[PDB]
Amino acid sequence: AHAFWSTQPVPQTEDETEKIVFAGPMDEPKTVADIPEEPYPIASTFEWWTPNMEAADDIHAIYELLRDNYVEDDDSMFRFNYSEEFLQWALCPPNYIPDWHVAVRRKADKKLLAFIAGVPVTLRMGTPKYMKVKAQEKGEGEEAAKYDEPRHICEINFLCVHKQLREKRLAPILIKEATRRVNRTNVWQAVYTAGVLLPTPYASGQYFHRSLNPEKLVEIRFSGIPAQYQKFQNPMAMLKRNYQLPSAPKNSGLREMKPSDVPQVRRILMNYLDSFDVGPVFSDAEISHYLLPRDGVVFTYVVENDKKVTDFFSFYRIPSTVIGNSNYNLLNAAYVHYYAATSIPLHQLILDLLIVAHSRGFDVCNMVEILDNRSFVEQLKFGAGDGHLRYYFYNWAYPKIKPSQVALVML
Ligand SMILES: CCCCCCCCCCCCCC(=O)SCCNC(=O)CCNC(=O)[C@H](O)C(C)(C)COP(=O)(O)OP(=O)(O)OC[C@H]1O[C@@H](n2cnc3c(N)ncnc32)[C@H](O)[C@@H]1OP(=O)(O)O
Ligand SMILES: CNCc1cccc(CN2CCOCC2)c1
Repeated sequence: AHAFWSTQPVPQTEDETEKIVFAGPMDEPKTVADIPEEPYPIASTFEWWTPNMEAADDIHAIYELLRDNYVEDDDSMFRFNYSEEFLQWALCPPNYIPDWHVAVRRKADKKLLAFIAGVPVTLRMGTPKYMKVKAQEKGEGEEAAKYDEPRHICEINFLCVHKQLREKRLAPILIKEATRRVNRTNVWQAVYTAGVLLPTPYASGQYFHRSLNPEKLVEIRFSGIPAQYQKFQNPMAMLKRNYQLPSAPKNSGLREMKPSDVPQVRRILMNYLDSFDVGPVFSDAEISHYLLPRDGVVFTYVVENDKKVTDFFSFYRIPSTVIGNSNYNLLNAAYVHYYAATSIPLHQLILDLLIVAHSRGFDVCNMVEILDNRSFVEQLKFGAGDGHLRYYFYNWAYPKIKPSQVALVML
């Protein structure tokens, strides 16, 4: 039973989702004028706050809330520690709407108690390929194609309630207020991801991890040692040897991305992403924002051949607080971001990603099995993790799809 989610325009069960054959909205059609102009009511001791996510001090406030209260693993060994610079990057893409960043503060002392963020994204979210085939068979192709045009929607992230305020039904109030503010800007769908199972995902993928600093990963109990290593006189020396990487990239003409690369990177990325059922559409400004290198935040390299960009990869940094081990403060993780290969096999491109991340002091490389991430798991010694990432839409019926049909990376 879901006292809140049962009231929302989402499919309610897996059985319902199994029956969906066309992409389209769930809710009654509404207009901006129908939506309350006033913020959703909240208790008198609380106030709504719209942070300025280009004021250093407001970013710092959000940073502290998330550092102390955001997502942990299931054993509460690690907690995400997104940096202030990362938050500015993630929250302020081109044409972001400041009003979509929603906070709750205690009115008396302005202590930040809760947060949710929305940013604009242009998303292809029309009926998936396998369902369009069925629609053709049945003479229903017009209906199946109705919502094929890329849609300007909201991407929700960073929902967080302070630990001291948990289980008090604040999350539904945050979600309702974010929904109101987005609806007041004539936007009616959202996309979001979560580790937890909610009604009702359109896709779900396992996490994968590639050890870069295995001695540290084992120390902090991120990683275990296969029982088979006990056949060796020295399990750990063998483990280090297993995960060893070259000191320098192998692809000649790999270099960091620069601003003049933007249009070529846009073209090769967009050509690649268009093959997936669900995926973002990026302008030059959005390619520049999401992919140009930013120290400590995002790292992007291109393969240039004959003065042409033919391949690229990107990764972003999210460290996590190591909660229970006093020997290390942080786990330094690199996450596979967008990429495109046209000249070399993907495993050869992504090896250089691992090389660069290792050289820069990263402990592990993480990803979900979206895109063609499965195509280099075995060659590059990624192992499946405990975690999954579930993909959701708000106010959008969508047939179930494999995670290898999803091309949207979520930070
Ligand atoms: C058109 C525009 C639309 C815009 C909005 C689109 C929708 C966006 C939706 C948000 C996408 C976020 C994407 C991310 O950021 S995923 C990351 C979520 N954040 C964390 O996990 C951080 C650590 N945890 C917390 O801060 C709290 O435990 C949270 C805030 C998660 C819940 O707070 P609390 O534990 O104090 O509980 P409550 O009593 O206040 O509320 C209980 C209700 O909340 C439902 N719940 C629990 N977890 C989630 C979850 N991750 N997404 C959606 N709903 C969730 C739960 O089923 C229950 O509803 P119901 O079962 O009774 O029905
Ligand atoms: C994509 N945005 C970050 C994210 C948010 C919520 C949940 C997750 C995935 N969890 C992490 C903890 O270990 C279990 C899996 C990731």
